[PDB]
Amino acid sequence: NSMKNIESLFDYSAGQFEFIDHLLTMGVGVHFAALIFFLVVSQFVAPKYRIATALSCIVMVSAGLILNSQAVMWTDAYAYVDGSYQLQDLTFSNGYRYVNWMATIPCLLLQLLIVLNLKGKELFSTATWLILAAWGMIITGYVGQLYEVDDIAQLMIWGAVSTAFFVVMNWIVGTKIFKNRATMLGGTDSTITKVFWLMMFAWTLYPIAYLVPAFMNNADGVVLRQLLFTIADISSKVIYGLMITYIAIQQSAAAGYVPAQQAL
Ligand SMILES: CCCCCCCC/C=C\CCCCCCCC(=O)OC[C@H](O)CO
Ligand SMILES: CCCCCCCC/C=C\CCCCCCCC(=O)OC[C@H](O)CO
Ligand SMILES: *C\C=C(C)/C=C/C=C(C)/C=C/C1=C(C)CCCC1(C)C
Ligand SMILES: CCCCCCCC/C=C\CCCCCCCC(=O)O
Ligand SMILES: CCCCCCCC/C=C\CCCCCCCC(=O)O
Ligand SMILES: CCCCCCCC/C=C\CCCCCCCC(=O)O
Repeated sequence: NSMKNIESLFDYSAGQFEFIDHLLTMGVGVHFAALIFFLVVSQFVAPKYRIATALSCIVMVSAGLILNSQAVMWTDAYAYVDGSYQLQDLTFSNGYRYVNWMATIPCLLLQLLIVLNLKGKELFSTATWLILAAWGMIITGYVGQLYEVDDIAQLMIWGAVSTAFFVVMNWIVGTKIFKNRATMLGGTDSTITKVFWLMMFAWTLYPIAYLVPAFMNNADGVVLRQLLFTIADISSKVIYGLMITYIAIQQSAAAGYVPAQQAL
């Protein structure tokens, strides 16, 4: 996997190499800082919605561990030699992020469906189609990036296939949001629409990073990709979870849960 990603193709200046290392370790801290937040405010969420804030804690730790894993893989694979960081070992690859997504994306979708107040047959039904569409998306994406060095045309046709799953997934999500937002309490029918558009923007950065190999094949493409992943991660995982949490509490208060009312 290491040799199949463009990170292995280049030497990095100390500035590039440390910028990337600082992006990843910063991502670690941010996710684990938010984890503590998500842990604390759980007591202010009615039992109905408490699972939602719990799923954020799962996403936070899942992301934080992969980012910490990549931060160390990054420093193990390169040594500063003759004024540049040069690959020493094949211990770094992006495929671990795609593992981070296989695991976190189901949690991210499920917390959305919970605050939409879906239940029973529909919740289980909608979650199954969304998770399968999502996995098809990630899986065809993982296959394609195995070729980002050797066969760009394969990266492209696997991206096209992956994008079909993405579009179908978004249509299901958007359709459920707009048909069930009338059930949301505390005015959260207005906030959930902003969440959907937040999702649309943040999730679309990943395919943009995915394509960096095809239009910026150089050490600055590598830096740019990690910068895009960092913005996307922070937006699709942290900010998203915060808003999901805010909707969970607001609906808990509107439903008579007192710890939510006092907290607000
Ligand atoms: C390369 C493979 C082909 C690529 C071609 C891409 C086509 C782009 C079309 C739509 C964007 C998909 C996002 C769907 C946005 C949400 C849809 C939605 O929510 O529908 C509203 C609902 O009908 C109200 O009740
Ligand atoms: C490095 C840190 C970055 C990681 C993020 C830092 C943690 C929280 C930041 C902003 C929260 C604002 C968004 C949350 C809005 C609703 C939360 C809420 O209602 O909290 C109830 C009250 O605070 C309980 O006492
Ligand atoms: C960390 C949370 C999320 C939701 C990550 C989301 C990732 C995607 C939406 C990835 C999408 C891709 C597409 C549409 C086609 C290129 C392959 C990717 C898997 C990067
Ligand atoms: C970088 C994060 C550092 C934050 C300060 C460290 C102190 C430990 C963190 C949180 C304290 C526990 C929060 C409990 C919430 C109050 C619940 C209540 O009012 O009953
Ligand atoms: C635990 C992860 C496995 C999940 C299985 C169920 C979801 C799979 C969804 C669609 C997978 C499409 C894969 C395309 C086949 C080509 C991959 C290959 O060449 O090995
Ligand atoms: C990620 C979304 C999918 C991107 C859509 C792109 C559709 C394919 C467009 C034209 C394919 C042309 C392939 C020729 C390039 C291969 C050889 C080369 O790059 O030098």
